[PDB]
Amino acid sequence: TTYADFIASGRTGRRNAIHD
Amino acid sequence: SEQESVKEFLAKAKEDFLKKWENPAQNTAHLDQFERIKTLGTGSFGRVMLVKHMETGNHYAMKILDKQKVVKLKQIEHTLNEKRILQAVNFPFLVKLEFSFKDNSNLYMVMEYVPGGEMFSHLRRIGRFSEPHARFYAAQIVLTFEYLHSLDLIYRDLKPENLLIDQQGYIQVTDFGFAKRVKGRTWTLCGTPEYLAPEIILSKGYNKAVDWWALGVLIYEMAAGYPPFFADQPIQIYEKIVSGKVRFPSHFSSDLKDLLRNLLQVDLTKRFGNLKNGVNDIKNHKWFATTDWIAIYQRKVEAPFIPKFKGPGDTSNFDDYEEEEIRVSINEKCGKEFSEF
Ligand SMILES: COc1ccc(O)c(C(=O)c2ccc(C(=O)N[C@@H]3CCCNC[C@H]3NC(=O)c3ccncc3)cc2)c1F
Repeated sequence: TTYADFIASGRTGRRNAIHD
Repeated sequence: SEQESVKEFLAKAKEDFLKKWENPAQNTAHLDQFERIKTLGTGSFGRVMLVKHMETGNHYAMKILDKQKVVKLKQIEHTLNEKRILQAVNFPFLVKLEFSFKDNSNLYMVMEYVPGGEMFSHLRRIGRFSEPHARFYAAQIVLTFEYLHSLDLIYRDLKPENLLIDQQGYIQVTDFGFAKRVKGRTWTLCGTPEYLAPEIILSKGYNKAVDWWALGVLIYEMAAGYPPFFADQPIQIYEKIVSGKVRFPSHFSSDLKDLLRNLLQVDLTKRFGNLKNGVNDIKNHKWFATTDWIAIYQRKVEAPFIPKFKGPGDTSNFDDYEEEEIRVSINEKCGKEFSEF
């Protein structure tokens, strides 16, 4: 399931912004 | 006439904002007026701490930024935007800046402490919000962007990490580090990968419409429990976003899917929020039909979720971070660069 793929992904924590 | 009543409120709001925009408050407190308790979050150049104002006993959240680091990464203008904008705005769903100052080493912003925690924490724990619960939050952002955009402000970093929940269960938008007052287009590649509009990724020069795209991403993530575009690395996220292909969970109501199809429109001439009707395309959409916009502004609507907290100073809705001693150098660092702060 997509939920399960999200949860096993590297991006379920706090997400940092990118900048120039 | 409801539409005219909003038009009147905005003109007044704009007059208030310009006075503060052109004459910003400076140096309205000092570090040793506050006792530093616990870190509530971090960012690239510093952190936000719970503090107690010693002479009033009030608690606040103080952002501390290290001047040298800001300068090293060339983020001076953006940090100057944060403070200048935050001190000038006044809206029920924006976090209030109470004080600011600097010393030899650091910049400081003292804001209202919003104890309910980050939306992000609750959303991750619960999994996803029901459409009525997501709608409740979405409505507050709609009005907030309606306010900000009338002031020629673009926010550019909407995500659950930046939406705090107050004691009444309403949103307070925080972290204005990429907010910018701009009448035309702008070009900085900035924001959070999952929330970036296609035109930002494509180095196209962009405007306010990037906030409406981001609202699309937010509502999806609230109602699905995951964002529309995700992968392990940013580059793969960017590819998905520019491709213009979104799949919706089977449980999304057809009204919700139709909204998102209009907000997550790669084509800027077709994107809700960027049409002649403006924000009214959004407020009049069927997914919001039960939304009473003025009751939301006034905060008379009952929050679907009210966070628990045992008194002031309670941090239990926040994650734990490692603490670091705040060192203040004996010599003034980067004085000219931050002279207006
Ligand atoms: C261009 O990059 C910039 C621009 C401006 C900035 O201020 C920064 C920062 O260095 C920075 C420092 C600390 C934070 C921070 O700690 N923010 C916390 C945690 C991150 C997610 N957003 C929520 C935020 N919490 C609050 O602002 C807050 C406010 C009131 N009550 C409780 C929490 C954010 C950005 C930055 F890195």
